[PDB]
Amino acid sequence: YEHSTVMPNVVGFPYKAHIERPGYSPLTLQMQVVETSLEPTLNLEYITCEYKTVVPSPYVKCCGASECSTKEKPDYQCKVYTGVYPFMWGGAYCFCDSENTQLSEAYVDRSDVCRHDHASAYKAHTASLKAKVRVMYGNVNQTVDVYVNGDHAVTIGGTQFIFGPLSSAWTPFDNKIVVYKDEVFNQDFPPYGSGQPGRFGDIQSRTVESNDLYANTALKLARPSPGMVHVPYTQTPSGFKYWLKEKGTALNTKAPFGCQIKTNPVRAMNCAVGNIPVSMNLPDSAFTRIVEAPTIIDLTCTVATCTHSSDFGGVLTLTYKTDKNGDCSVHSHSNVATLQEATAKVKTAGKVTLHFSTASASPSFVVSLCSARATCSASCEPPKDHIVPYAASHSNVVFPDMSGTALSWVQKISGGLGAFAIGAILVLVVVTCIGLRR
Amino acid sequence: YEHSTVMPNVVGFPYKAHIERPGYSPLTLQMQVVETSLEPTLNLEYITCEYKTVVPSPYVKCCGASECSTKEKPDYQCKVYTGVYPFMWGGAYCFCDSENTQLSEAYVDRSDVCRHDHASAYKAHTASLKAKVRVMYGNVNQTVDVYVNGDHAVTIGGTQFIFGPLSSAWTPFDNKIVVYKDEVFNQDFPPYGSGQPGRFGDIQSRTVESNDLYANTALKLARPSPGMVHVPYTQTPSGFKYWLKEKGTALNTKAPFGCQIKTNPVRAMNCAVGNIPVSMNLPDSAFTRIVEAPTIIDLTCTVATCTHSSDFGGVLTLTYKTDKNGDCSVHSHSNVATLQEATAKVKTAGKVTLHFSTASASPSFVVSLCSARATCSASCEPPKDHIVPYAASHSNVVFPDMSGTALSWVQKISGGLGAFAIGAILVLVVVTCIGLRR
Amino acid sequence: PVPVDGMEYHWGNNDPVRLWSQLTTEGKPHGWPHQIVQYYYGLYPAATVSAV
Ligand SMILES: *[C@@H]1O[C@H](CO)[C@@H](O[C@@H]2O[C@H](CO)[C@@H](O[C@@H]3O[C@H](CO)[C@@H](O)[C@H](O)[C@@H]3O)[C@H](O)[C@H]2NC(C)=O)[C@H](O)[C@H]1NC(C)=O
Ligand SMILES: *[C@@H]1O[C@H](CO)[C@@H](O[C@@H]2O[C@H](CO)[C@@H](O[C@@H]3O[C@H](CO)[C@@H](O)[C@H](O)[C@@H]3O)[C@H](O)[C@H]2NC(C)=O)[C@H](O)[C@H]1NC(C)=O
Ligand SMILES: *[C@@H]1O[C@H](CO)[C@@H](O[C@@H]2O[C@H](CO)[C@@H](O[C@@H]3O[C@H](CO)[C@@H](O)[C@H](O)[C@@H]3O)[C@H](O)[C@H]2NC(C)=O)[C@H](O)[C@H]1NC(C)=O
Ligand SMILES: *[C@@H]1O[C@H](CO)[C@@H](O[C@@H]2O[C@H](CO)[C@@H](O[C@@H]3O[C@H](CO)[C@@H](O)[C@H](O)[C@@H]3O)[C@H](O)[C@H]2NC(C)=O)[C@H](O)[C@H]1NC(C)=O
Repeated sequence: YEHSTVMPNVVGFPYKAHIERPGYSPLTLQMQVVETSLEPTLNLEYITCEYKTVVPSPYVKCCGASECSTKEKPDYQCKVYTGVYPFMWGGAYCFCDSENTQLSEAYVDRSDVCRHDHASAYKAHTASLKAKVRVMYGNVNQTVDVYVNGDHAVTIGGTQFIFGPLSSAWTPFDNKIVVYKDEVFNQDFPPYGSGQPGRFGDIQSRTVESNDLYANTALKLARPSPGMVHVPYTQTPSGFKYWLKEKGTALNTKAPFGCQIKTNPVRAMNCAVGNIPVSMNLPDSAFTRIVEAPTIIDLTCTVATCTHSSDFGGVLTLTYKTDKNGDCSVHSHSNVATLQEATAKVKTAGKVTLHFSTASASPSFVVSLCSARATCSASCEPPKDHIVPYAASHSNVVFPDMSGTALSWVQKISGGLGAFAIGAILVLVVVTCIGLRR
Repeated sequence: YEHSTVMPNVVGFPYKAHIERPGYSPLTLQMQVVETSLEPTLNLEYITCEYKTVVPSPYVKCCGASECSTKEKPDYQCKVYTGVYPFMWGGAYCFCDSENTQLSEAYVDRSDVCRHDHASAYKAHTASLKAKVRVMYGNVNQTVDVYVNGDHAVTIGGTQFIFGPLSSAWTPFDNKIVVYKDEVFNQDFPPYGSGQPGRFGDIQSRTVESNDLYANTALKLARPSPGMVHVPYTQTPSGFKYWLKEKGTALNTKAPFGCQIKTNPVRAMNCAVGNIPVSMNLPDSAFTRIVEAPTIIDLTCTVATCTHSSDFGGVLTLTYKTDKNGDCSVHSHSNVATLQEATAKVKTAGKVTLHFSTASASPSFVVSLCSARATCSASCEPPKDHIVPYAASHSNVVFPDMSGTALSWVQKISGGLGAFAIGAILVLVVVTCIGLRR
Repeated sequence: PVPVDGMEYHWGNNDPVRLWSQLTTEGKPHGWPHQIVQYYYGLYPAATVSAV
């Protein structure tokens, strides 16, 4: 038997679906979302880490000159300084008084730990939602891992389940992303081959193990001071270390809809938005023949107490009379009130009690025990507590019933004014018809 | 000096760009696309292959009954049959005349070479373009590997290029793809866990190494024939084998725009569609000061021969007079005609010959040598060969010049009719004015 | 602030904590008509005025 429903994408909300097959007693099965995960598809642009400047010993040629030789090294700098006269601890070498020369070289490289401490720059698109759902009905109670798209069918107790695509296409990750350790930054980074000194990305590499490197750190050589050997230089400090101090916030602490950002792999979890369509295919052994199901007549519903709090703050009593003792399946045909359970024990004594949660001043909903029906209406009082550590068990429906006190009063007033208008219309009609008849 | 232009996305086309700095002599860059590859992003859905039915030896109990034991195997089947009297080569065992049983068992498994011969079901989206571009100006070639998006800057001889995003967002891949060896098929496969017997995907596995397997092959058992031990069964033949001979065409033999489909990684090669913007940032060493460039004055253009064919079928002779001899940058300022070469060796004799290709009956285009300009008009005759083995070397512009023979005839005839109309209007105005003045 | 949607605070190394607000107000429903308006003004205090 095929059935289709829609359940809210809320973790911990007890969804209950009511199946009413023509030949069998009604069935109520409970579905709950234990967990959720939403992962974008990432393709790596480059990585960044702190650099390291390589400065070899200067070549001081005495009594002669040297020539600078170009090399294919990242941000390579080389210059030749003439007229040097260095000293060392024992004396001054370069016997020639002023026909000497020094060669200074410097380049940059990735730091020795770039495979341990680095940041990845990604582009994110087309997230896929996975879920973990517990389904329970009859003697079946079991939890499954599913892909939330119309392209994954699972079997639970012989029943086939397909959890269709999510209602909305909202994702918290925008086009460009930067990942550092276990923190995701919702950032726009410079293109590859176009990094700037002192900012994020002043050195860029396609992969951790890649061999070529791009570097732009404004490294510049300077003339050595007279009488000493040292190779001076100036270089703008690392842009990775500057990002580490001026990165700003994170997506972990900003994300809407209250969802946790995890890394490795990058994902957003328990992120309450949208609805999940569900398609079902049940066997005939899930139901019960309407013969051995109990027969209930004269179903009366009276509300004992009500207070529209987050938990199950209303109590409900049903009176009936039955021919045989057995089990029935209760259900509330409105989302104004959410019931605690999906099954009751019927006995010849004729009294069952059950708990419901609502959020409106005066609810009115129809409840059904096996095949019977009844209408329940109540007047509920506000709670006194201001703040609670748990989420609502209701659907946040507030608009009151037409028989409730507020709308009853409005109905009385509007009816009085309408009667006044109708009477005046009749008076004018009679007078104008008399005027016409003359 | 930053400059910006656009290129056709056709392989082998000789694009020529003209840069005209106010303080310098003009420059001409030549760019070609040597190769492209359009890469989709894939999500593996599952793996399909031929199955293997495993059937253990049967169990026969003499004066006993065997109780059927269930277990968790893919598409597992077990039965017990009563009253067997098997015979073997030496005779019939089971003294027990009738009250003895046989237990039949069978299940499905992934085949021994599924690691080597399988088909993969993918979801494809968000393709990325990558190219090899040959850039030449002054005294260098080079070919560079570029990601064709606005986020890759590559330096050639001191000039850095960004090849902008392709104008179109066209891809030859649908949402769902099936890859087999070296072929790609645009095909909708069944959802995982919902494959049907005898068709593609009767057995599904989430990955080659995955331990779990879905099998729906309609395996059934039957009673053994009397006096015999053989475990019969009937079971629908494989769906991977069935698909292999009934898949139908491919994408390799079908794709629009003439692009080659290749695999691992799956990509579309040389797939001529759209336009690509390019932005450059040239140094000052690229240009030549206007003082060094020869001064060209009194420039005229005359065409010797035309044939608006695919290759370079038009010849152009160009006259001038110069004060020194050197190099000029020639350019054709309309896409109605395409010049073969980018620089001309200018001498004091006063003649340069240029080769151009067009597809219009009467081209008209302005060409510049160094800094001079001239307008070239030609009357070109159609080819004789019907079919050629090379691509067109023009831009397929056909509308003629307004001074061509056909448009000249149209212009004369329309002018005559307009003169008749103007005379009619004037005479009517004159007569109406005379009558009104009465 | 703690709206009806909830709020989350993280303080130090220990785990973040969530809090939700209840539909609490100061009037009394099912009373005189000038108290029902007070009830519906305590919660949603911007559409009640327009509707009245
Ligand atoms: C021992 O010390 C003497 C002290 O001068 C060194 O003599 C110097 O030797 C170099 C050899 O490279 C001479 O350089 C050459 O000088 C000429 C003329 O200036 C120049 O045109 C060449 O290009 C080259 O650089 C240098 O002039 C000379 N000094 C003098 C003659 O006063 C000698 O080399 C030392 N012996 C060693 C290091 O084995
Ligand atoms: C349907 O099946 C699930 C399990 O598949 C049942 O979950 C059960 O939940 C209860 C509490 O809701 C768990 O009991 C708890 O055990 C911890 C152990 O430290 C104890 O400290 C708690 O005070 C509480 O007693 C129970 O372990 C868990 N069952 C499992 C994990 O197998 C669920 O209750 C079932 N539904 C129904 C209606 O029975
Ligand atoms: C040697 O061969 C003899 C056959 O002549 C086997 O004896 C047979 O054993 C089975 C099982 O004990 C007997 O089945 C039983 O039947 C009675 C009804 O009389 C029933 O109450 C039991 O529950 C069971 O079904 C079978 O009757 C019996 N055959 C005869 C003729 O009595 C014997 O088992 C063989 N020995 C070995 C070691 O296999
Ligand atoms: C730009 O630089 C490239 C780098 O070499 C040049 O490519 C090569 O050009 C030579 C011609 O000098 C080609 O060799 C010839 O190829 C023809 C093809 O039919 C063959 O018949 C000849 O025997 C000879 O081998 C060579 O194939 C070509 N290489 C590639 C990869 O295209 C190019 O010529 C330079 N362009 C200019 C305008 O300077």
